Amino acid sequence: ALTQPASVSGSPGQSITISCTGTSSDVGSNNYVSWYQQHPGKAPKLMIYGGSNRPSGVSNRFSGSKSGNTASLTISGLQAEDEADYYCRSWDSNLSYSVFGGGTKLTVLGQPKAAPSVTLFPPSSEELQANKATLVCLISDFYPGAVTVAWKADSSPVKAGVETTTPSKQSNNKYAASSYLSLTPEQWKSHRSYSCQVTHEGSTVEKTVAP
Amino acid sequence: QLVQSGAEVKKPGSSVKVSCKASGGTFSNYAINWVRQAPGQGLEWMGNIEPYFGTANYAQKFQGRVTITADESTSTAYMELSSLRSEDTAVYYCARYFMSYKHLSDYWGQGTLVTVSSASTKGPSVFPLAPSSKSGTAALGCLVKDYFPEPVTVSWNSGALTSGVHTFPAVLQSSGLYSLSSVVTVPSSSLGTQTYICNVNHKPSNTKVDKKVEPK
Repeated sequence: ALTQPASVSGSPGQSITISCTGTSSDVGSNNYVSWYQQHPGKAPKLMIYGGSNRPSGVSNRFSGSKSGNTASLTISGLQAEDEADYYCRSWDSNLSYSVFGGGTKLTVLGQPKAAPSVTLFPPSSEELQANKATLVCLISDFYPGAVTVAWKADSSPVKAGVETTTPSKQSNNKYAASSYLSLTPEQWKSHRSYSCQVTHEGSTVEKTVAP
Repeated sequence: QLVQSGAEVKKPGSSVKVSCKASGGTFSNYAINWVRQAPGQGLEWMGNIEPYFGTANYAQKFQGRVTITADESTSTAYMELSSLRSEDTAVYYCARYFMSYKHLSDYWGQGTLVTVSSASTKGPSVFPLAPSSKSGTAALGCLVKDYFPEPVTVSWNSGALTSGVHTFPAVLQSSGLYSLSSVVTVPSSSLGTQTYICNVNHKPSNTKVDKKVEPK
């Protein structure tokens, strides 16, 4: 298909270009090449079309170039928002077959580090009665998405019996993550207190809760 | 402009029909394109269909087990992928180009999550996450437990409470079932004088669970 660098980096105000290089039966066979911006969990937004034209409303900081069998997207005046996956698209001369690039993960450097904001909930009464006990640890808006969770029982690593998620690029570029510790409505009562250790970089926040 | 049908599970050999309803307003009659994206992977073009001629196009990779049809009578296009294999698990989109201001632009649907699994559709169990103590400001929410497949849609006060809500990404349990939570930040002083309710929708099972939250 079309190959583009897996990732790129850049500091605010700076500007980089993402290359999309294909063959002579596609990119090199016409001016039907476009660029899409895809922010986490959202649908792709058309940024450049027909090689260099921008859709109405797209920041002219985005420009598209094309030459030979490769296309180039250049982002200038780099802003934090610009951070997302970028895809290039090609249409054969007949407009009867299109193909996308592998996508390139752009990441804006020099972004302020934030510590996780943790919150731990104890098994609801209702659930307990339903013979189940579930601890819920919601980790919020931190940066980078480099966090590690560890659960304890009274003070001892209740490793295994948990289930954590993967950092998810929130709206405000920071990350979030859940973590659920499932256990018996007996093992919860028959134990002092359970806790959710959330270590991340230097900071290590931990919230404990008890029956 | 483009509204797609809902999420479904389909056994590893079955078929699935995704519907795309062009309900916009337009003087542009371009094709309805179908692009899918498996979790974490990139975009993949499947094919399209020019409504007029009725002529449909298919990327070779899908030729043989995919059929794109348009029912002009309802301005709704359809994409049917068959011989469903596990790698077909993905979000399916429909898109269409159009002229906005002498400049091109292309609208994308919201996509639909087709889960290829030999597992049965299970409705969620909604538990209240009462506030107070470990919550000036207090946090309360709902724990949507053991459901399948994705996704689940958490809302507060039928939609009124659209401020300070935080529905997290689901977590996959060892059991293969899904679990997710949705918290809200609210004024501790408003607690006793405000009714909080999370309306959880799991279309895959046509279930909506309205759970009220509160303390002692």
